[PDB]
Amino acid sequence: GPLSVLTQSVKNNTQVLINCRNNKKLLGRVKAFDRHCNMVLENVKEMWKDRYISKMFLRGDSVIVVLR
Amino acid sequence: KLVRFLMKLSHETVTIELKNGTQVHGTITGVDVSMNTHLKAVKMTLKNREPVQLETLSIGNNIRYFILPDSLPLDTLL
Amino acid sequence: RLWGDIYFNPKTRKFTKKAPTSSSQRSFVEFILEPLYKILAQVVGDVDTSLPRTLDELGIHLTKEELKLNIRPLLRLVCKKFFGEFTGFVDMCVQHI
Amino acid sequence: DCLIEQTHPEIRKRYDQDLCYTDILFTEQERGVGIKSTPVTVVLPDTKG
Amino acid sequence: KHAVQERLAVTVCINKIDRLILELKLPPTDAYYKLRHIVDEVNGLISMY
Amino acid sequence: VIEPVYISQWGSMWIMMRREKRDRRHFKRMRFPPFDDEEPPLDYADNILDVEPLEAIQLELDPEEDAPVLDWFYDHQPLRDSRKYVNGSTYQRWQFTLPMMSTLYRLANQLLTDLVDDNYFYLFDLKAFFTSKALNMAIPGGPKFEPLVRWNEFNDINKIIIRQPIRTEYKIAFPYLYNNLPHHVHLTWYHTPNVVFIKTEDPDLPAFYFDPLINPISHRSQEPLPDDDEEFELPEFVEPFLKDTPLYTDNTANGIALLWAPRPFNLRSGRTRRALDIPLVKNWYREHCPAGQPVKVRVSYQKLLKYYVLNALKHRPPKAQ
Amino acid sequence: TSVIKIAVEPVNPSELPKMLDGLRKVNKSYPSLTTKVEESGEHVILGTGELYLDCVMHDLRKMYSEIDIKVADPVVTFCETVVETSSLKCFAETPNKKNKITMIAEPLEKGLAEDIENEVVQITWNRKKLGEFFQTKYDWDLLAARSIWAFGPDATGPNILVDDTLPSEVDKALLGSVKDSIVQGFQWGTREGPLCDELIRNVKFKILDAVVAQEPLHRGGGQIIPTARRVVYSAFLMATPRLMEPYYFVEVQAPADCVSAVYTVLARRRGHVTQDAPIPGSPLYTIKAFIPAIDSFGFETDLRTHTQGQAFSLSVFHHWQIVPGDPLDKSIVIRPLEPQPAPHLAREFMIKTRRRKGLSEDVSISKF
Amino acid sequence: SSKMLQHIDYRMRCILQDGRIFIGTFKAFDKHMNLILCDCDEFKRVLGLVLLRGENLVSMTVEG
RNA sequence: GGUUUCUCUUCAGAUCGCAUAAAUCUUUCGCCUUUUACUAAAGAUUUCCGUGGAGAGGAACAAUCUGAGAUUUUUUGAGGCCUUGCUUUGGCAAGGCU
Repeated sequence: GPLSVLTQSVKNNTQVLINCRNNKKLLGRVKAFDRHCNMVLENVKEMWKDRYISKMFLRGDSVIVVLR
Repeated sequence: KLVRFLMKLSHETVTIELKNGTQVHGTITGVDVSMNTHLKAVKMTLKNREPVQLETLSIGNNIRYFILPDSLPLDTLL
Repeated sequence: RLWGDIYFNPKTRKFTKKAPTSSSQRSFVEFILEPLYKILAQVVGDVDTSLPRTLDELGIHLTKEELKLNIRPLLRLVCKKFFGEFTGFVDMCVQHI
Repeated sequence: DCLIEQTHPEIRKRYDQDLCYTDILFTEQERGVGIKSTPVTVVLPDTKG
Repeated sequence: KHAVQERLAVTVCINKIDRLILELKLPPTDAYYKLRHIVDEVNGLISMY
Repeated sequence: VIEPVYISQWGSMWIMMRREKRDRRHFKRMRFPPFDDEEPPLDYADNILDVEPLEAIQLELDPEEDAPVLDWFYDHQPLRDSRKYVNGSTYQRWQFTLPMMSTLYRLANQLLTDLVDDNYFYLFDLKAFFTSKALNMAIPGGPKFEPLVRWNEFNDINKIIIRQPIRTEYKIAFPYLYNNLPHHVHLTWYHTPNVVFIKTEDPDLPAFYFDPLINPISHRSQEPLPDDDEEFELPEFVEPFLKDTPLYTDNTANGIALLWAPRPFNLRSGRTRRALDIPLVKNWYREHCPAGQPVKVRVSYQKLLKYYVLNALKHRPPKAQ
Repeated sequence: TSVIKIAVEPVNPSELPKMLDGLRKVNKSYPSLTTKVEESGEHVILGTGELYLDCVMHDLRKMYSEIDIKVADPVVTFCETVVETSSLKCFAETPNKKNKITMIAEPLEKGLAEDIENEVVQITWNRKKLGEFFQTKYDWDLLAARSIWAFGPDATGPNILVDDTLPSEVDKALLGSVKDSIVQGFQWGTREGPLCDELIRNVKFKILDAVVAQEPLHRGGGQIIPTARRVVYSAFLMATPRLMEPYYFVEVQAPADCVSAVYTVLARRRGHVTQDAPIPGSPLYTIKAFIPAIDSFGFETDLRTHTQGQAFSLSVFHHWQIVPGDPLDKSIVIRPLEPQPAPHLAREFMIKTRRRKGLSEDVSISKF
Repeated sequence: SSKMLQHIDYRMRCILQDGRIFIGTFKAFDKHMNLILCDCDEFKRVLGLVLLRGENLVSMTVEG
């Protein structure tokens, strides 16, 4: 709820790092969330070396943890 | 919200990575309300092998990550 | 199933090509035209008696100053709130042009 | 005019008289008839968004 | 006739349906009959052209 | 005053004046001056303060048909004490309801026009009269003005084909086409779509009903229908949106008639105007004069139109001050 | 088709080029607008209707030019046609007096001009396909069906060139060598027009003889075309020509009580009601009628005036008919301002158009 | 529930959740992505008509 | 997070007014001995009868009122395990397992 809105505000104001369940940590500006925990992030570098991507949409089933 | 952006970006060529390590890059033709999508001219890279050209590839929710194109403004769908 | 002499049976809840009873309207009349008639009749005739009940049945909420408008801009506002943005014309030009 | 008012938020039709966005010539305003065809480039959503 | 002869896709919208309701006060079955008559006339004109 | 209440009150006045002149055997004018030049002015307290006044004109209303205006129709300030109708005792803004608006529209029937659109005023409106003044040419129904401004081979008689003469009306309707030197000319409004509105007489008929004045449709090659009962039965608790709502009420035809009412009667709310600023008879001379009238009243119609056009032409927006 | 013709003049002649610049400006701003300069020096604007030309003239007077401008009365542009065949087998010859062209002109059938103008048949078709198209529905001979050379004043124009030469088929290679120059002579002759400098329509030009000089070269290198123009004009003049007047199709939407009043307006303007019908689902009526285009000036204004603005009409170009008079009757006297009756109409239109642009006298044997 | 219309009659190559790859002509599919395909040739074996569940099909590609 | 009413200040570019008067000046007319008072058109300005928005102060009434606010296919367990190179010691890349 409001904690997800605060996390989206932190990801708009800074870079949020999310570690998925597929052993990949992606750091970048997360733009949108979802009710099924799907995350849409802009300019995200995912390390699993860090590879850069412009826009990445990930389903919430493969997500594990996230932080600012 | 994210499904709305995925349906809105269903014209340009995008790259979708499955949970099995298969990555397919091609032009999205139709994306449903679920994660099932259809792609054309897909230069699908095999799992630690060479890529192949597929005319029409249909993917349940087996896709883990999808690389959306750069056509995404701050208020295109927000 | 809407347009073109298809009738609706609420007992079987099914759309048939044959009218089930006499004086039974078609699906386009009963499902599309008659609620439009009832919406415009409730606006232009019953703006103060049964209009907020009718707007509550449609899930449309209006402010106090919006109900003080004259009949043509209020009806325009009610139809804009009900039908929303213009999407059928856009879908026509997508799947037919 | 309806498509413009759907797209443009601060452009609103007046209550008494009809707005006419594409009729930009004053001859079309005084005559009340379309004279010259006008193009409009707009971005519109469908039912699927 | 000109749109058929220019080889373009043709779609039809029926504007001013409120004139069937507020202005003419038709019953809704007769409004359906008028709309179907309009559609049949346009289809007959296209099939003739 | 509220403008529809004022117009309805004067329409009721018009009805009782016509009835009184029809029914009285000998109407007698009061003499002028009522008092002599040496008769002193009467004291109010000695003569007028302690006598009961006589009756007013006051058209009696039907308690059934004219119910929602029956209580307050003949007050000085009609609904000033009420709060849900007027804004207060400064009596500035008014909000009314549609049944009593239809009652006022019925009561003001004698002083109102029968037209539903401006297509009656084709070459008989303000822009046409401005063009007519600027060209120094006039329709015989319209007014006349002073001139504003005061060899050609196009006027050669051996090069001009005449089948129909170029009249005044074509020089007004298309003024840049048929006039050399057009100056200070206003383009008239073109055709407006015809308001095909059917007036119902009896309230026993339904509000949505095929009138005999409308021509029948008489509808007389396959449709892309789906398969009959193959699939797609409707789920439970789905319905048309307003199934419990009736199609039409008793106020529906009155509201539909109020949609195409004249200018003060197609409103739910408005601002009160001064009693000087309401011309009750402007629509009478803004239309054409009826046939069979004598010369004197047609000249009166022309002069009223001339004064109206001269008021509209010289009008400027007011300054700040 | 833009058929309404309006002459335009500046008030001060010293401001003559300025409005000319504005004329170029209105030619930039209207697609179907045609501006011509005649031999008389006047400038001619062609339009489709009264409202269209009113908008053009308002834009000329207020936007692209500040010059006060005189406007003439509106007229139409006519065409030229024939009724009966060439009674005399007329002919002409080259300035190098070896080639001799003999050709006669006769009118076409009913559907042929509208079949050519709607591009049902083209010159890019197969010769056998074109011959089958003529033979199945026009019952032409196959010799005549293979005889068709060229069309009209332009591509898909409503005139047909047919070559039927039996003694000149022995040098038909040389006939095909001069065929192209015969074609441009035919195009120029049907584009210009000898009667009142208007277009020629619904004529079949049938060649009878072609005495071509053997290997002409020096004489067959440009002298063929004005010879062919004189042949076309002389064959046209010997076949009782007529003026060919445009007609408008008018649809009127009216209330039921005003309909007969609409008839009255057509009674003053040489019109006739094609079809009166009630509109289904509406309390109005549709009156479809045909009017002459000359009598159509201010028809809408008179219709709205006589019906208190209730009846409204729209009008568009439909087709052409023949003027009831004869254009070449010298015995017809023309009153200078009286509206002429029906047998004097073509003579009046002829005389006034020729006084408008060209020479007053017309000679039937002016070429040969 | 929408991909069955475009591949109603054409043969397709299917990839199951066990890593198996098959080729066969699909006939009909259910609303829960349970697709029935005839002549499903295993890649080397032949199985004929077989129905696959929605969670079984990891990916699909159009063969015919 | 009240209404009504009174007064003052400021801004009006909306048909500020779904109504419409008068005056001054400069010219053209008409009447015409001359001057007011006049005729009726244009242009440039003003006055008057009214109006809208915002702010401030006062008085009388309700004293609140009006708001915003889990397993059964595709969003949760098919989860663990040995070997090869790196070990970047949290594991990655490859095989049969269950």
